[PDB]
Amino acid sequence: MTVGYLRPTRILVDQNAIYENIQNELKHLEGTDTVIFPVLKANAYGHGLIPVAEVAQAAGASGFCVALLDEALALRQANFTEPILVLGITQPSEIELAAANQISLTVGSLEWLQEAAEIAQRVPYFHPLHIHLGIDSGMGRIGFRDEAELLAADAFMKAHPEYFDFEGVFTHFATADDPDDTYFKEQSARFNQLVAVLPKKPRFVHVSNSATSLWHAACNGNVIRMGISLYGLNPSGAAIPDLPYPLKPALGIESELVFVKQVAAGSKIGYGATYEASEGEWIGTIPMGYADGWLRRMSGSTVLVDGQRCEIVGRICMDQMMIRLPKRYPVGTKVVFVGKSGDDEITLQELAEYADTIHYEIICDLSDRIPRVYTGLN
Amino acid sequence: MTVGYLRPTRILVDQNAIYENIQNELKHLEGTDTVIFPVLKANAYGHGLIPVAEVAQAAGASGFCVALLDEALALRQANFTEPILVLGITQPSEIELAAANQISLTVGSLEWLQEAAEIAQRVPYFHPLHIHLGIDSGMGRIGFRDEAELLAADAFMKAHPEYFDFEGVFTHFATADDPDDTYFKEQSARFNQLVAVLPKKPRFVHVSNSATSLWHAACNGNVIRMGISLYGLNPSGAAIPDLPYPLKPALGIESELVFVKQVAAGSKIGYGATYEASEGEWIGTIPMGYADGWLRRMSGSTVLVDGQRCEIVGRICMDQMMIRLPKRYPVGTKVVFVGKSGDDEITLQELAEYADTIHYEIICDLSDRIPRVYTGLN
Repeated sequence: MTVGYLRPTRILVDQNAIYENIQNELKHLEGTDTVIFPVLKANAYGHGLIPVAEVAQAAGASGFCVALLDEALALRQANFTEPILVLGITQPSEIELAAANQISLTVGSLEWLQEAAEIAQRVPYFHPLHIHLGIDSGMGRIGFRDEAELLAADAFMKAHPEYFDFEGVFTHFATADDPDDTYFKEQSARFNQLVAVLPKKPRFVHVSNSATSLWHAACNGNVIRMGISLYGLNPSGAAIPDLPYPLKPALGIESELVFVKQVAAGSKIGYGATYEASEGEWIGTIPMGYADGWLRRMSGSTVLVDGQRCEIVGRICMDQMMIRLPKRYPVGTKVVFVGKSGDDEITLQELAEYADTIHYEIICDLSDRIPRVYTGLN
Repeated sequence: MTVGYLRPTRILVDQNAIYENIQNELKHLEGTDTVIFPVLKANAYGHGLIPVAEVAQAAGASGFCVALLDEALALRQANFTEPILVLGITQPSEIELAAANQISLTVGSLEWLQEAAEIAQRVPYFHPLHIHLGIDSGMGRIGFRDEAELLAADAFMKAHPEYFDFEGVFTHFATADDPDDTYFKEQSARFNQLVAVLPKKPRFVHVSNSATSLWHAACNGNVIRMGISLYGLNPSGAAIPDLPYPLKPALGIESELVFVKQVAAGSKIGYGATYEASEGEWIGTIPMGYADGWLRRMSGSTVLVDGQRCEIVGRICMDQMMIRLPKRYPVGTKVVFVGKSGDDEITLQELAEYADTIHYEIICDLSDRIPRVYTGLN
């Protein structure tokens, strides 16, 4: 958890980009009453929980979504007072913490409510929990999967208003970013069938991740759980290239050369001696490694130095890596991992493709050992 | 950086294991004057910088190695007073911080020393830096590669004792964990050749990572930079199971089921609907995802529940994943990712093999969102 402020490896977060992305979605929503609850789980997708919450609030966020009770508590402790929804399951033993901090909880079973009521009944002066019922419409993760148990949960909260405030109902789509919308339409029809058994809807009815808001807006309820698009990234990677408005990428990554040398032919570079240089090759060393989240699978990809693509050669080490340079550069020369250099640019999508993963994972894997530097809001 | 204390996902760190590992290497070293500087970079290989420093101190550590000046400063701020060596390059502009905190610095070029002296000359009351010259004997990472520059660096420090204390000289091996020792002996001969031309050796002369101390102990200098083996893990993965003393793995990983359901045939699970269930399959949901460092590449591997293997099915999500259960289990049932369950066990080496990487990366990629729980010392 030590932050490497003195090391010249940095994550750059453009808060103006985040502000514009959110404002564009608000514009996209005009003519409805739909509000935006930015999704800030996983340290705001690696961008930094509190700084992203600050700009999101300035940009017009009406509430927040997180993965864990601990993340919601962290927002409350930073003096945010908006509604906060924990999207994962919180065990019933923690309901007193949630109720005392007005944290809204996702509930996917009648059993959870029964257990929570047994606990709450023993708490003097208990104040009601704000509950969102999670409906599993085909993601298979958490939530109710039939009408009967859903209505039983609805009835149980009505029987115990001293413990439960039915605040929301929601589902999540597995394929809203798929060029084939067959399964999305199946899930949307299934959610609509299931929520139809509720005699009265709660104040929040929501289904939309970024992809749903971007490409299936007619299916929006009255909250957008805006995640990846807030950070300026296409939810689909490249599968659905066209967007209803432009996304401005918020995150860049930079470092510097800390060592530069020229080597003779056959010189072995890195662990396992897996790379052998050519004659007169220039090798640059960079203080970034797999402990920072630049995993060994990134060997053979390129960084940008002075507008030139430079291959990562040999094995990536825990804290350092080596690149092939086209000529001698001074120690301290900027290296661009993500972002623009010269007339070129390395995107998170292109890195995700090289790593055989998705950009969500690239940014979420960035270690807190790398300091985040923010533009501030113009 | 928000730690998930309320989530039932935890890393278990056995400090007694670390103590025994260090004590076994100390016994392995008896009859020499060699001391151990445990390597604590990357938050002590994901185990926790300060708790591992505390037990390593209790077990007989004489000093510490880290990757970054920031990590060394964190150790000083936790009131550790032993020598601390930064193994990576620290840029010359930070020498006042290293000098004011008695942090020893790796230096790999005469140019670094020249730039450092220009800075230090402008500092009233400057106190000398403790320098280790890093020699590149064939790793190709950082360090001197020729006799002339090394001797020029030695003479330059002697011209400026107000700024520099020549405290150590070292190299690092690329293939000390290789059953073939050919390149290892080439590096060792090359280092011995370069150090032989120093007019006088400094107080620390060191070459040894874990693999060197385990399988090439005759080549030890007077300090062991003990890394992975301190954490109970074989430096070679599975390439060299033959060890001089047993290693006790220090790290386990455990979670709980937060949701359990039985699904109909054809039910699709996870993002992209990539897994289709068979009739009556039991699906468990676990609050662990790729944002915690259980990356998407782990889909299809197994966890242990109640002594039985359970496949991670479908895509792993940012904060959650789904497994196939052999039968219904209660919510709250323990899940073992690393460690023992029943008559079975999952090791970090097995998981690294599944992930096409090394166990070093698995442990360094564990997010701080997972709390570490420590046994303490008997």
